[PDB]
Amino acid sequence: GLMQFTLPVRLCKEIELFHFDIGPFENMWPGIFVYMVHRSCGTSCFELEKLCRFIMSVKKNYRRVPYHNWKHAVTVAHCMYAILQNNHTLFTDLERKGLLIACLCHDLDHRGFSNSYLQKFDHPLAALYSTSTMEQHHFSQTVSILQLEGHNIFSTLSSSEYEQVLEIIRKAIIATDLALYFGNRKQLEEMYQTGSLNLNNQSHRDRVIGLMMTACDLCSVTKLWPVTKLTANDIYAEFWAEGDEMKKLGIQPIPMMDRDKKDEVPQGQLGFYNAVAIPCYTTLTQILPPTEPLLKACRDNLSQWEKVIRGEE
Ligand SMILES: Cn1ncc(C(=O)N2CCC2)c1C(=O)Nc1ccc2sc(N3CCOCC3)nc2c1
Ligand SMILES: [Mg+2]
Ligand SMILES: [Zn+2]
Repeated sequence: GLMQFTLPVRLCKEIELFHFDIGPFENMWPGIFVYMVHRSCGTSCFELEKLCRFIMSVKKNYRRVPYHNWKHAVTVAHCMYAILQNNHTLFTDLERKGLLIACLCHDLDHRGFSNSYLQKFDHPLAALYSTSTMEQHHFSQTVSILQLEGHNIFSTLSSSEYEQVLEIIRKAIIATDLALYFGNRKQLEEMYQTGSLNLNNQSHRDRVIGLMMTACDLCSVTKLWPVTKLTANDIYAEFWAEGDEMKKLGIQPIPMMDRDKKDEVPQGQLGFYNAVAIPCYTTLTQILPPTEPLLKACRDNLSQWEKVIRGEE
């Protein structure tokens, strides 16, 4: 009850900022996550013993892949923490509980391959889940860990509150399918501009939580340039491995995943910032003005990629 987590001063201060990097010390990541739950939710939200045991089972079920790993899980949870802390009164008690857990679980048991690759490989998961293949797997894995003895961190919720939180977590994990992002943001754009956006409309909240999930999931592009640049290496290491596997199935991969087109990476980052990142943080800032630092950091990084193309780095 009276057992807080406390971080060193530099971390205590920087963790509140959107651009915080959780650092290379893996053994501190669980404590950083519990710290965020305690300040975002309260020290009473979860039984500490059950929470710690849930965190270590989730960690164990992330794989040693270059990007879709345990560090990504905690990084995406920190961005959600930052959004929630800067928008105190906009979110219910169940949403704060659900969304930090959703972010930690959103890529559970990722193998470093896209939905496309599973479908062309004809992976068993592509027969079990025809769309959002990995995302339905990630939610399924989340429910599994929640049902290990001693792992039900939601045990003190009523039957109906329990169903609401698992429903929040399910929609939040499905929304990390970037194929669903484009249409979700277009709808949010129209609703905001025609003034029909209503946060008491549950279907509207769902859309806004979906955009938050895309924003947290892409947060590599909102860090300081040195973090953004070194994370891009991890991202492309997965993409190029998938490219290699596409070639092994007798399929030329898209350029994004072809390691023979390393030269085109800076221009590929431009298209991605313009087509996905900038629009994502723009619409998010319109709906949640205090998330403007994410849009500002994204724009800074776009400018850094333009400088790479111009040979200034
Ligand atoms: C930065 N970032 N963060 C998340 C993601 C992301 O897509 N997701 C899916 C799981 C993570 C990305 C990212 O870089 N995405 C991205 C998208 C289109 C193209 S086209 C291209 N080039 C083609 C031409 O040749 C060079 C590269 N490179 C890219 C890179
Ligand atoms: Mg994912
Ligand atoms: Zn992710």
